[PDB]
Amino acid sequence: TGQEMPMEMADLNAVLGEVIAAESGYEREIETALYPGSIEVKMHPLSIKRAVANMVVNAARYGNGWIKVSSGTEPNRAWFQVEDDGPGIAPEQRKHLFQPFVRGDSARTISGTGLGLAIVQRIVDNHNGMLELGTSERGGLSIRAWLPVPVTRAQGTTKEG
Ligand SMILES: Nc1ncnc2c1ncn2[C@@H]1O[C@H](COP(=O)(O)OP(=O)(O)NP(=O)(O)O)[C@@H](O)[C@H]1O
Repeated sequence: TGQEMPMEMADLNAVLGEVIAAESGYEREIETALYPGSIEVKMHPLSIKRAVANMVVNAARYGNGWIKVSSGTEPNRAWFQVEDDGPGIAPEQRKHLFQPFVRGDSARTISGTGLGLAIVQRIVDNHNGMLELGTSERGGLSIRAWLPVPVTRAQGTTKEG
């Protein structure tokens, strides 16, 4: 009990630093490398917090060679990416990785009734930024999540001549 306003203005380096101190308790070889300055995106520190955790849970339990949590940003668009060692995505699964949008006139559902815990997807989906997956030779997988910032005022230096 105590108010509950979600999706608001939050720093991406501030939310990741919270999940870092939480996921860094015993061998969670998490290499932190956030934008050394100050990010700023209106997001939900909750959903995002869970989005970074469930991401390392796959490299910590099965994986155990190296985990990496980094965050960057740009003018009118900040984002954060992760990296972990392991086998990487499969050759066939790369095509069926919880991809949204379908194309067909029939689904042919045989079974699979229960709950729908698609965490992570609704996260970047509730922000409206981006979500992509990459892998270097199925050896160095890295996640690319984006979070667009609300209108701002950043021009930079520009001489007239
Ligand atoms: N670090 C990763 N991040 C995102 N996708 C990954 C990663 N490593 C592998 N993948 C691919 O996505 C799947 C792993 O994460 P995820 O998509 O959550 O699993 P899932 O098979 O869809 N559900 P489950 O594995 O039962 O928890 C694998 O089947 C790979 O094809």
